[PDB]
Amino acid sequence: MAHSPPGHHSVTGRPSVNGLALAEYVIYRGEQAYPEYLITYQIMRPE
Amino acid sequence: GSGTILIDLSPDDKEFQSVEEEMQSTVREHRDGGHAGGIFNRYNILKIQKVCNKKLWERYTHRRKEVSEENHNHANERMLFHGSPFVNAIIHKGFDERHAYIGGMFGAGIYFAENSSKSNQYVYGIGGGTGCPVHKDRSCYICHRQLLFCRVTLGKSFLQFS
Ligand SMILES: CC(C)(C)c1ccc(-c2nc3c(NC(=O)[C@H](O)CO)cccc3c(=O)[nH]2)cc1
Ligand SMILES: [Zn+2]
Repeated sequence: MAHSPPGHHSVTGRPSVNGLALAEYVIYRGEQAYPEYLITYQIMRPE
Repeated sequence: GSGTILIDLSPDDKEFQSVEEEMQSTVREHRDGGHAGGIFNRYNILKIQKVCNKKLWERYTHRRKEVSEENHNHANERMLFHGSPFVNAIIHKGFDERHAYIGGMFGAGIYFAENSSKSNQYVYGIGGGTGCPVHKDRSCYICHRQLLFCRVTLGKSFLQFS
């Protein structure tokens, strides 16, 4: 486990090139997330 | 006996429906053409369960208050997706450093996505691993998959352009 950047609690990875992409995030303490919903699914073949 | 119970939600539940909506509406195409996580535009949602665990919840809210008070009373709390082969450990034991990616872009931490289809790429491991256990198919349309939709405290987030 690394440490957050000093004086920070996480890192936002901003989408830079991909126009349609949304952000990705990183935390360095597992206590900063709680798993609220467990989702069971299938990907669907396009028609 | 981990303390964790899973409450099954009904498809009629307002709470099932808004979670499903967030799952479906944040699907996107990926620059690998579907290589890690498969080729799809939408999901078949089969089940949504609430994860209830009093210890892990108190562990989360205790850290939230720490972060909040270090950031003008602003936890910066989001709902984000997490896909991992360890989802079953995570829901029973909670998140810790075994769920961090030591080799990640932004360091050895735990990664979450706003795009459900992005988390979908790590359901079977780094890069989609070898795909589903049964068919070894990263684009399996048969085998059931699981994602977590999680409550995340970001606090003061370091902005990284990329
Ligand atoms: C190493 C083990 C424990 C197998 C692992 C690795 C990655 C993920 C995982 N990674 C994500 C991610 N990761 C990256 O963008 C790059 O891997 C960083 O270099 C971005 C967005 C979302 C996720 C996400 O939901 N899960 C889960 C587990
Ligand atoms: Zn399969």
